[PDB]
Amino acid sequence: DDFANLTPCSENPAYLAKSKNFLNTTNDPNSGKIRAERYASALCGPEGYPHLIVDGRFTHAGDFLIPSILFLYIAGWIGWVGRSYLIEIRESKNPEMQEVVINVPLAIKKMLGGFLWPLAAVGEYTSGKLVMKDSEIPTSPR
Amino acid sequence: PYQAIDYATQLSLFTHHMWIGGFLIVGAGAHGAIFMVRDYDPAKNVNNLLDRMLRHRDAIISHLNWVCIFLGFHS
Amino acid sequence: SHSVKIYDTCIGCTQCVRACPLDVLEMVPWDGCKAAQIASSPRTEDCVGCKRCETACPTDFLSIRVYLGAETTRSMGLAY
Amino acid sequence: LGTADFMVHHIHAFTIHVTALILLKGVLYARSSRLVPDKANLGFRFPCDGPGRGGTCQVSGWDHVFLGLFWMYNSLSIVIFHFSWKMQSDVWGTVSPDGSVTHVTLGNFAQSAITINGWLRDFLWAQAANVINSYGSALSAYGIMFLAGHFVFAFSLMFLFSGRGYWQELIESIVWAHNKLNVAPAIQPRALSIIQGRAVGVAHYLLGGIVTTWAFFLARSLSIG
Amino acid sequence: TKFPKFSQDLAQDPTTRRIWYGIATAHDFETHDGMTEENLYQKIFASHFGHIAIIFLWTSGTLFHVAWQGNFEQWIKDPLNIRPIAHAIWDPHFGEGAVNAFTQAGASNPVNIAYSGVYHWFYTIGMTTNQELYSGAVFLLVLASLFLFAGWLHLQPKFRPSLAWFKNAESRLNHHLAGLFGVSSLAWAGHLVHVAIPEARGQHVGWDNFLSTPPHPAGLMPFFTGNWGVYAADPDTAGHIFGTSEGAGTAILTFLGGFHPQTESLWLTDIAHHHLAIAVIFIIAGHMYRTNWGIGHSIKEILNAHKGPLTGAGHTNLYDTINNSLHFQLGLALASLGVITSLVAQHMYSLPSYAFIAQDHTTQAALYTHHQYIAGFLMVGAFAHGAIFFVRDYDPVANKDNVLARMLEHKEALISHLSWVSLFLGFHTLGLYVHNDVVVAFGTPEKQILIEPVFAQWIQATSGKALYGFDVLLSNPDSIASTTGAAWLPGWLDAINSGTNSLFLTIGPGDFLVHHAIALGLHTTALILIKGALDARGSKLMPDKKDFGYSFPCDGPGRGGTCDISAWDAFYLAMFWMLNTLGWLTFYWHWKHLGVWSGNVAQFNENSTYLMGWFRDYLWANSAQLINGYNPYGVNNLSVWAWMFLFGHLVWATGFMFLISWRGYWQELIETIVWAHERTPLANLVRWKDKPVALSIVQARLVGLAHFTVGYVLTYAAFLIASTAGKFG
Amino acid sequence: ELSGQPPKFGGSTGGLLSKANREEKYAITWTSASEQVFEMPTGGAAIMNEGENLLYLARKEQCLALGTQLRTKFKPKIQDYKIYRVYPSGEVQYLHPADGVFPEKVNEGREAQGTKTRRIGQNPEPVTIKFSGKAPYEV
Ligand code: CLA
Ligand code: CLA
Ligand code: CLA
Ligand code: CLA
Ligand code: CLA
Ligand SMILES: CC1=C(/C=C/C(C)=C/C=C/C(C)=C\C=C\C=C(C)\C=C\C=C(C)\C=C\C2=C[C@H](C)[C@H](O)CC2(C)C)C(C)(C)C[C@@H](O)C1
Ligand SMILES: CC1=C(/C=C/C(C)=C/C=C/C(C)=C/C=C/C=C(C)/C=C/C=C(C)/C=C/C2=C(C)CCCC2(C)C)C(C)(C)CCC1
Ligand SMILES: CC1=C(C/C=C(\C)CCC[C@H](C)CCC[C@H](C)CCCC(C)C)C(=O)c2ccccc2C1=O
Ligand code: SF4
Ligand code: SF4
Repeated sequence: DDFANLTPCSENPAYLAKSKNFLNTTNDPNSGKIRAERYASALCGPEGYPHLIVDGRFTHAGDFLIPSILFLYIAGWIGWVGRSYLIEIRESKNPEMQEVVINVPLAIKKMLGGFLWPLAAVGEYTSGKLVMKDSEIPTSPR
Repeated sequence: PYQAIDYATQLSLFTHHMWIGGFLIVGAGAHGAIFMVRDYDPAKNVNNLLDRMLRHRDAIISHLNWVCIFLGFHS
Repeated sequence: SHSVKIYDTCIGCTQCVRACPLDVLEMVPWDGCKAAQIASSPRTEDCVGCKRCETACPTDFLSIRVYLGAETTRSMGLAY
Repeated sequence: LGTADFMVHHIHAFTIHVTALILLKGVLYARSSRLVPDKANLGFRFPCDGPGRGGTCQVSGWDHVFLGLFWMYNSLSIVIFHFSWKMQSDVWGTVSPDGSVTHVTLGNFAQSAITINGWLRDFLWAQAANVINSYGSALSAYGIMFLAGHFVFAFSLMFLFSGRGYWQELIESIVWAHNKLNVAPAIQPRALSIIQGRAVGVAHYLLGGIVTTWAFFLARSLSIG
Repeated sequence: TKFPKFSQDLAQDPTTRRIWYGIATAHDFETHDGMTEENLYQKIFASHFGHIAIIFLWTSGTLFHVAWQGNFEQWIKDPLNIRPIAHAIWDPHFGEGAVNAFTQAGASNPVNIAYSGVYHWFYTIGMTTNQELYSGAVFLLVLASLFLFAGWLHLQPKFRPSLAWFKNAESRLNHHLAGLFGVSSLAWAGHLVHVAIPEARGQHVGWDNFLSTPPHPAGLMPFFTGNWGVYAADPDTAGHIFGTSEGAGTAILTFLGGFHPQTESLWLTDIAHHHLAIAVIFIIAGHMYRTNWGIGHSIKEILNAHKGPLTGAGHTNLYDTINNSLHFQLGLALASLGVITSLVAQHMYSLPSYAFIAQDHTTQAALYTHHQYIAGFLMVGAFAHGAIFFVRDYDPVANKDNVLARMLEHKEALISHLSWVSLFLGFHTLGLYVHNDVVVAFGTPEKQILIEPVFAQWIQATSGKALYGFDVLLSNPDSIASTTGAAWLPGWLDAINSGTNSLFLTIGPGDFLVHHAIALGLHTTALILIKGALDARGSKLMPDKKDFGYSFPCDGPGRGGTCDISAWDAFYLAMFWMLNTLGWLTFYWHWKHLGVWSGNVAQFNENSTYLMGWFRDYLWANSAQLINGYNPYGVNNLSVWAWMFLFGHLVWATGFMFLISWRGYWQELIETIVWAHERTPLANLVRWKDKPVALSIVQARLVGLAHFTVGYVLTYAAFLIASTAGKFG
Repeated sequence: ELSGQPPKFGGSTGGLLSKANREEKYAITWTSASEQVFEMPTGGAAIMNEGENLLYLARKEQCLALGTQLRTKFKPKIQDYKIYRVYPSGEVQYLHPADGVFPEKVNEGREAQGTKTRRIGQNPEPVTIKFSGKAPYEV
């Protein structure tokens, strides 16, 4: 019986009154109707606008959890391919030069081999190459 | 034709070209200073107008500073 | 006046002396470096603390350091 | 032209003479000065001669231009505000078939523009009703832009009010963080130079202010005719 | 030159920097010429006496001016309508319009209106006539005189304390915990019982007859026999009218809970049992540390015993570090005072104690804003003086391997993770706000990202809020915690479950967004202060920063340029972020409470999700009454507030000269002015004594920050007071 | 006293002030082989004579700036410039070069003062020398 102050938009008089006039974002003439029918399934406040629930419950998993994993996969992909390209370009006798002039073949090669980034990162951490010892890192005076 | 009747166009044109003018004047000052630093040569400017400008500059800056303070204060 | 100190890491490169605009530094004979010379600051009462000497020093951190202290007419660079 | 026009014209004169003072001092003292007698050897674009002589920040001609940009902005802003309010209050409007004229702001310039409170309430507050209320209509792009102008301005203060040593130390810590994961770049990052910091600050400041004024004027003048 | 006698380097300066830096470094005793530890401590002791005397004089002056030119004896007869009066106005520069406008509060002369809420405080503690106010003012004058004389006396050569007397931590802690806290709170409970409550029940008790009338019909017999429950019998009824005997009980120590039905404030008997119990707890705590009788704990043994296997040395040698360093103690005290000042604000705006103070909305807003700003200042000062400690007092060999010296070991990790959390908050918070703004702008506000503050609503439910239907803990009438028969449960649940008060205000999505923004501000200000404190000893750019002191301008343009590198610069930067965070906090509080007081909570509930709502419904909307304080048509009582509003908008801008433009330009200009003065006939007769120079770099930053802060405070103070007074007052 | 023959200059407002005759001034003397034009560090350009020249300035930095200009900005270089400090009592102290040899080059007879025998990282901790009126470099 959570959210006793929240009611589904399908049963919210404010949403019912205000959803007849939803604008069309694209040139598609039915996009307002599509928006109304998709937002009727959410939890709405007294103002007839959908609210999201992020307490972790799976009934509202599409509110945060699914987009959460969707973001995380892409962000990990970008970070892993960047780190791999930097590491492989370091020992090229001019890593600084190849940072402003991108090595397109190697860049794309790292782009493709980056969907398996979680497994690669997990394997690398177990292999000790993901992190460096604190005695092997420059430090500022205390 | 029909420009003065269009108030938005009047205001826009006025403000736009005035901003352009202000930027141009500031650039004039900047590149004049650039010339003075770089292209100036003392040997070619003995007692000319440029030299005599450079020789009473304290008077210029002092009197101009006074007029700025006077204008700011009273206005 | 400001205090200018030269530590034992100087390599006798003379850059600090030339960079000084108020003639405070000097080159003196030494033995701890290959160049067999070191920097001295006999006229620190004329130093204005412009830090050009430090900017010219090529050693790690600075073999020559300038600490700003009591301000006099000379050290403030006043013409009036 | 009356008392208010007199005061505004003399304000224009004041701001213009001050901008001329800054730029003229920059040009005349570029070669050298009493404080620094060999400014020419340091170039046109240098940040300072050091903390010596009590502090020699912003002695080059470049810094004089950097300081003159703000005063040019102030002067031109006052000029365009004068033009806008005077035109709206005494010239622009509508004509009845009898022959009478009804101005946009009903001639309030001659009595409100003589105090700063007038320029705040009767001009900046009263005439901003057309831009803040622009959401939901075709003028919304101005309202957005208006807020955008109010943002970048503030953003520029990060660069004008600070110095590069703090950012260099912060970058040192962040570089340690990226070094721990073996992801440090070959091109060592550095905080922006003093001259670059001043340039970034003045650029973002001018952009924000001018965008604010443009959005305000366009949204106001597209709602009266 | 004689001035400044405490420094010889500044005394030989021929310029005007001598005067500025003499004023600046006057109260920094730790670096005076020929200063000993003993003399330093004694001077500090006398100066602290001085600040206490000044505080007492300030309170006496407040009381005296209220009693003299106020309307207290008429305010008590109708606290819900009459406006309290602060002090009279005597401005010869006034015109007739201002005289007619400021003759307010039913007075007969120009007069101010008090917004410090002292009338409510005086009424609540039983002061009903201005003669009592006058007597209090005179007594405070005498107390201030006594403290000034005490400072003078303990400065004398034979009454001069020793160094060991200043380093007796155990005895000081015992005496100040048991006596300064426990005994004082016990005496306050006694004042409430013997005087305040009988005055609330329409009985006049003063010095002339307090020794006769007992507070309770059974005096001191049940207390010693053990029949304490007698004092809690027959409490005040809900139909009690404050200040009269109508429907009043005879109990003195109760746990009624909730709020008084009329005054909408906590029950005075609750205050009595609360302060008495606190006094007992403090008196027990004060007997903890051994002084000279063998019994008691010793702090050094405690600290050295609590060593950890993961921290190497644990809290070893921290006693010596804290006892030898004054900046460590000052930082700890400032942090604690700031935390409890913020606590005071939070727990007072929601649990009012003084009678009828909830109705007077302007005073509540002013008190919250004032004590919150003070808390922010104190929190900044804690970190600043901790950084000063790291520069001066920290010893890397005495503190070897303890927790303090171990922070520097993993300081880079601290700063990096803190910067990450600040960036993570800022990016996504600004993204959500801008997303909502753009979505609403395109006329489709139904696509806003609106997250319900679930966790805080759950907390409210646990405390017993049944609106959200979580039925957990006190909201669950079947859980153990809600069935213990605790005496406070019925009244407390009655108070929390009514929307008529600020006790646990209902929250929504905009509240979520603004709390996360406040978290961003807090973490960022903490990042600046912590980075400055940890980098005070040195960094890669300046490994020897300690040898340069705490506040130095720069290291010149070498090594890439080193502007704003000292820890003082970190303080100077973090002050801006403190101000910005306080601005966000107070704007949120003020808008929410304006909606609550007007009843139009829907306005905040709708328009607080995007920034245009903040700009329009809060800034633009509420300014209408303020800026019309004086008009071409006339002037009303808000004229002074409009003038101060513009005054702040002016000083704030004036600070930008020092914050943006730097020294060399002004030095060259001053050289030209000097030339002009020296060559002017009839003006060479008058010549200066100290050679004019431009302000130093650090002085410039300080002056700009001061102008900035003064304008920032004054503008918002004027806006808040004017808006709330015009709308409601 | 000193030599004479001032350079041919029209004067300016950027020259000496009261301090010159109340605290100190500075003199620089040099012998040039041609009557040519140089740049005055006080604004404007002046013609220096063929032979010996003497010039009075207000700061030592100005004298050394003019010396740098003389040494570097002329094809026949000038190496004999001398800089003195002129006190208001007429006492003249010969400042630069100190021993007659330029400070940029090593020469015998110098004292090697201002030199620490330790690295900048071995300075004593500030806390240990508290209440001594000395900063770590001072010891
Ligand atoms: C006819 C016009 C004109 C011309 C030909 C020049 C030519 C030159 N200028 Mg000059 N200048 C001008 C106008 C002009 N200027 C004006 C109006 C000003 C006043 C602002 C200046 C101020 C100025 C300074 C202060 C300096 C020069 C310098 C220079 C030299 C080259 C370096 C440079 O600026 O390029 C490189 C230029 C850039 C990289 C600028 C790009 C970044 C700009 C600021 C961003 C603009 C953004 C735009 C307005 C909006 C975008 C919004 C965004 C969201 C996309 C060159 C001789 C420099 C010099 O000393 O060289 C000798 C120098 O230091 N100028
Ligand atoms: C029982 C004995 C006793 C008592 C009463 C005191 C009392 C005091 N000592 Mg002290 N002292 C003692 C023994 C004692 N000392 C001994 C034995 C030693 C030697 C070991 C010392 C050594 C010592 C030193 C070295 C110093 C003091 C100082 C002080 C004063 C601190 C000033 C202050 O803030 O007080 C007022 C504090 C309070 C009233 C309580 C604090 C408030 C807390 C935060 C709770 C807030 C209350 C409530 C919530 C708000 C009320 C709101 C209301 C206004 C509406 C205070 C008067 C300092 C000083 O300079 O004083 C002259 C100082 O420097 N003492
Ligand atoms: C219990 C309070 C307390 C105490 C005893 C001290 C004690 C000390 N502080 Mg500290 N400090 C505190 C709180 C405190 N601080 C707080 C809260 C902050 C945060 C803002 C700071 C920030 C701070 C810094 C940043 C520094 C000190 C320093 C010092 C040392 C003395 C130098 C000094 O500040 O005097 C001189 C003080 C001044 C010149 C202040 C004058 C400014 C005035 C008060 C502002 C007035 C504005 C304007 C006139 C208002 C008019 C309004 C009108 C127009 C309407 C000394 C150890 C300095 C130090 O390092 O010492 C070693 C130092 O650099 N403190
Ligand atoms: C509105 C003004 C403004 C803004 C946005 C920032 C933003 C920031 N400051 Mg800051 N600062 C400001 C004013 C401002 N400051 C002022 C006036 C001062 C006083 C001098 C300071 C002093 C200060 C200090 C001392 C520190 C910061 C730090 C930070 C960062 C902390 C992260 C954060 O809070 O949000 C996250 C960041 C943002 C929200 C900003 C990004 C905004 C854009 C829109 C994101 C996307 C970039 C954009 C697409 C690029 C397009 C460019 C193209 C059009 C040309 C962040 C970059 C701290 C830091 O470095 O953190 C690590 C830090 O140490 N600032
Ligand atoms: C509101 C902000 C503000 C204000 C008031 C000023 C004011 C001033 N600036 Mg400044 N400046 C500012 C912002 C501001 N600046 C910013 C943001 C920048 C960054 C770019 C600069 C950059 C800048 C430069 C680069 C220069 C100035 C200059 C000047 C001076 C111009 C002369 C003048 O107006 O008459 C004097 C000042 C006023 C008339 C101000 C009004 C004072 C009121 C009306 C009078 C008060 C009455 C009386 C004092 C009351 C006494 C009260 C009693 C308690 C003592 C003046 C002191 C120029 C200068 O040096 O002067 C020529 C100059 O070269 N400023
Ligand atoms: C692997 C990788 C990298 C490196 C990554 C590293 C090294 C990571 C290191 C991380 C460390 C050391 C620590 C991490 C801590 C993480 C914590 C504490 C997570 C907490 C999670 C919580 C509290 C979840 C909370 C809720 C969970 C649930 C979904 C609810 O509904 C919502 C909500 C918010 C309540 C990079 C950076 C190099 C590059 C990347 O592309 C990949
Ligand atoms: C650097 C330094 C420094 C500074 C720093 C600072 C100042 C800090 C601060 C800090 C802070 C300021 C902190 C805070 C904290 C807090 C906390 C830690 C809290 C806690 C709380 C809790 C735990 C609670 C709980 C609860 C609840 C929630 C409810 C119920 C009840 C209870 C109570 C249980 C010093 C000087 C010191 C020293 C030297 C160095
Ligand atoms: C924030 C700040 C920094 C730190 C800022 C840095 C290091 C700049 C970082 C810039 C990033 C890397 C890129 C952003 C700007 C780009 C032009 C964006 C390009 C966008 C396109 C790719 C779309 C300084 O270095 C500094 C120096 C002197 C005075 C003040 C300051 C100062 O305030
Ligand atoms: S610049 Fe540095 S290394 Fe070179 S001589 Fe001078 S002190 Fe020695
Ligand atoms: S603060 Fe910056 S600009 Fe000023 S003297 Fe130091 S390095 Fe130069």
